[PDB]
Formats: sequence, structure tokens, C-alpha cells
Amino acid sequence: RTGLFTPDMAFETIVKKQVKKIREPCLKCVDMVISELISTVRQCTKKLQQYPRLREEMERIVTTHIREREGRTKEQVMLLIDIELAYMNTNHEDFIGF
Amino acid sequence: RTGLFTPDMAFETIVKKQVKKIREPCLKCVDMVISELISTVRQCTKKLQQ
Amino acid sequence: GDQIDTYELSGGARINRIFHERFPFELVKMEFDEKELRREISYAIKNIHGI
Repeated sequence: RTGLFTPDMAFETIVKKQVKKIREPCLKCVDMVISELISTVRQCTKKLQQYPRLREEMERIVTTHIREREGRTKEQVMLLIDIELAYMNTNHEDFIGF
Repeated sequence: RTGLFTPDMAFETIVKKQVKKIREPCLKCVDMVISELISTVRQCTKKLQQ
Repeated sequence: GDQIDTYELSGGARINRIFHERFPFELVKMEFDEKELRREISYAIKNIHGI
């Protein structure tokens, strides 16, 4: 067809292409925060020096826990982007009417 | 979905809906013309032949 | 596709979009008494300071 009005699938295709790029910095930010937390736990364990075998165990246990929560945090981060691709809401603060 | 741009079927389906109304008078015109052709053939046969 | 209900009714998923733009109406029925908000702010400040 010759077309009479501007199509709407072009806007959705372009937006979806730009939206797919955000996955990288979010998965960087998660690793950065994990590293900082492990640092602060290692600072907090400096006060147990008079007890060997208890500074090791407490480091191991809190570190293992913090590491294991990474998978679930990343899964949620990915899902929140999939949610952004699934539906294009144009009734927000946008060029309405234009 | 959400209404960003005016769709093209809002035009196409209203036009297609109004165009379908034209079938009736077009077939009335054909009936009228067949009426006249039958009339004239009757005039010619009445006038000439006994 | 073609063959849409141009005259009769909204149907199918055009009702769902009404839900998506009627939910804002449910979000504004949640009324509250202002003087209860001020009462709870006050008791929150007092309980947060403590001694």
C-alpha cells in the first residue's frame, strides 16, 4: 500500500533495539556492589584477631552467602528489562499530540 | 496496544463499508434499461406486423 | 487483520486496555484522613528520637 499515515511498528522496532543495550551496565553494577560488600566484610572481621579459626569461619560463611545471592539478583535484573520490552506505553510523559 | 499514530484501517474499513451500499442502484439501472429495450421491441413489432 | 466491528462494540483486548486505564481510578479511591496522617507523623518523630 502507498500508506496514508506514519506507521507505529517503526517506533517500536527502533525503541526495542536501543532498549536491548542496557543489559551490560546493570550486570557491571551488580559485580561492583558485590566486590564492595566483600571488602566491608573483610574490614569488619579485623576485630576477631584473638580467636583464630573463628575469623576464618565467619569470613567464609558471610562471603559464601553474599556470593550465592548474586544469581538471584541478576535474574531479577534481567527480568526487569524483559518487562520493558514487552509493552510500549505511550500514555506516559511523552510528546502527546506533538 | 496504545494509540500513537492514526491507523490506516480506520480509513479503509469505513470506505469499504460505504462502497458496499452502491450495489443496489446499479442493478436498478440495469432493470430500467431492460424495461426500455422491451418497450421498443414491442413498438417495432406492433407497428410493422399483422 | 481486516473484518473489524466498525459499528457495534469494543471487543476482545480493547476491553483490557480499559483495565490498564481504569486501574488509575482504583489507585485514587485510597482515601485517608489527614488528621490521622499528622497524628502518626507526630508519634513517629517522638518514637524515633527516643530518650
